[PDB]
Amino acid sequence: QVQLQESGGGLVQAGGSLRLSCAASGTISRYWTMGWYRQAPGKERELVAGISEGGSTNYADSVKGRFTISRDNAKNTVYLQMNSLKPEDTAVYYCAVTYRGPWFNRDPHYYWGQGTQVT
Amino acid sequence: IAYRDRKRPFWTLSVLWPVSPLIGIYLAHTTGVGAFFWLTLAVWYLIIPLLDWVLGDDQSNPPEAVVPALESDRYYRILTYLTVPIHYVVLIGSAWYVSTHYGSMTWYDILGLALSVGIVNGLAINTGHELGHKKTELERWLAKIVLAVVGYGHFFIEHNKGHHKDVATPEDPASAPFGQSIYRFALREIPGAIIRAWNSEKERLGRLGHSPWSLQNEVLQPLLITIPLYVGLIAVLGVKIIPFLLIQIVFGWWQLTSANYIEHYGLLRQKLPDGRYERCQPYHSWNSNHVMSNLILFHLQRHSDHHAHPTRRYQSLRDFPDLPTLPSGYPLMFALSYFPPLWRAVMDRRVLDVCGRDARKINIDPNQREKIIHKFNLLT
Ligand SMILES: CCCCCCCCCCCC
Ligand SMILES: [Fe+3]
Ligand SMILES: [Fe+3]
Repeated sequence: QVQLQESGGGLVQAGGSLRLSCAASGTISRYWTMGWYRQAPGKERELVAGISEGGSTNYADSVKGRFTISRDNAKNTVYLQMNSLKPEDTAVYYCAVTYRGPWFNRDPHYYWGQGTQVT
Repeated sequence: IAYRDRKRPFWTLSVLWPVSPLIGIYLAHTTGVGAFFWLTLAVWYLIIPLLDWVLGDDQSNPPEAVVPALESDRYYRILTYLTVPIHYVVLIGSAWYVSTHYGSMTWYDILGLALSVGIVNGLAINTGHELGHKKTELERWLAKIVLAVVGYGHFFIEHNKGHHKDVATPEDPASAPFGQSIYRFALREIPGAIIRAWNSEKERLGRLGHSPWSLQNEVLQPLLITIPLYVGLIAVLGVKIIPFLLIQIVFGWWQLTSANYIEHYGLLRQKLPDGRYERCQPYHSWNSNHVMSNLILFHLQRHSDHHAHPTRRYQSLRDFPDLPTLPSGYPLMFALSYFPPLWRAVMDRRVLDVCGRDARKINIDPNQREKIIHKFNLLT
């Protein structure tokens, strides 16, 4: 059915890199944008990454330049190879995905999951 | 594990509703009967409560980690910007009706059209309150423009600073004590906001040399729109529409004051030992979750979570079934405010039960304290 499995957690040195990925499945649709959302301690979930069918980044301005998010694999696959680790950003990450219908319809179907607590 | 919406297509009925007096007029002139001006007053009191009960509760509460997702679809905010303009049309067009046809109308119909446009002014304020608690510039100036059409442009400073600092507190003029009529309350309330806002911006600017009567004042900034509006509209249509422009305004202010009444009615925040007051909490605000009434007033019946996080658009506001609960949606509770004794037949007992039966947590009307404690056996 519809769920969002992932991989990529651990503890590394501050000044290193790491790669996130979560591969969903069971898609009968083809319009959406799959994105990351991080939860800093004491912080409401802010947006980290998410890319639209065509491909257009919207990060949060604080991660601009270190994090990159790409696809190019079997369907329901997305990557985020993170780098340049700081101890100021250390959080839990949901991998989030969305959906879409004819503009007239535009019934947004949201789906969520979490894991890979960074450092 | 998904948040498929439920009300998604049906938020454009909010573009519709602000035009109910106008098509009320059209219909009442084409069909040739008379009651059809009194149509908003029936929609709001008699078909939306019935329909409320006919649909049921809501089955949509957003979970926690979808808030950063539901605050990125712009549809939910374009549907408020579009509402700002329609409101001027309703006002101007209605007035031009009464004056273009004074000589075929009775006086019933005048009072009726005035009341209808008054209720729709309630919706202007509920589109100004939703576009003030924002952190952008566009939203703030739009808030002032929309509020100007009823003369309540200082709601900005008042609501934000004051209400959000001292809700549920003896010295907030909007927190209603337990044992007080909406009439004596409206007395103590309407001058409260005005006096307070004036002092507030005065003392802000005073730290500087830019004298009290300045430009940047936000209490005398939308009067630059309400003054021309009325001087023009009136001296153009002739002095004939003065008996109808006052009725609309007073009923607007009544709308706002009834809300504040039933929102935080009777509820009080505890005092920290020998210090100041305690920060707001979830169980100091009444809320409901019926469907169509929420669809009209962008979810405002969910007040506790509003105070829980002011900055959050009306699509992430959660719901809670164990915090205090009203008996019904907002229209019937309005219809019960105006008649105080039954109000006391019902919400007295509810307030005693949910707050805790004791006089250190409830806020008793500081004009009759000894009666209010002596009867309704309480503790001190
Ligand atoms: C169409 C009905 C309009 C009702 C207006 C209610 C205004 C509530 C203001 C709340 C301020 C706290
Ligand atoms: Fe409030
Ligand atoms: Fe508020």
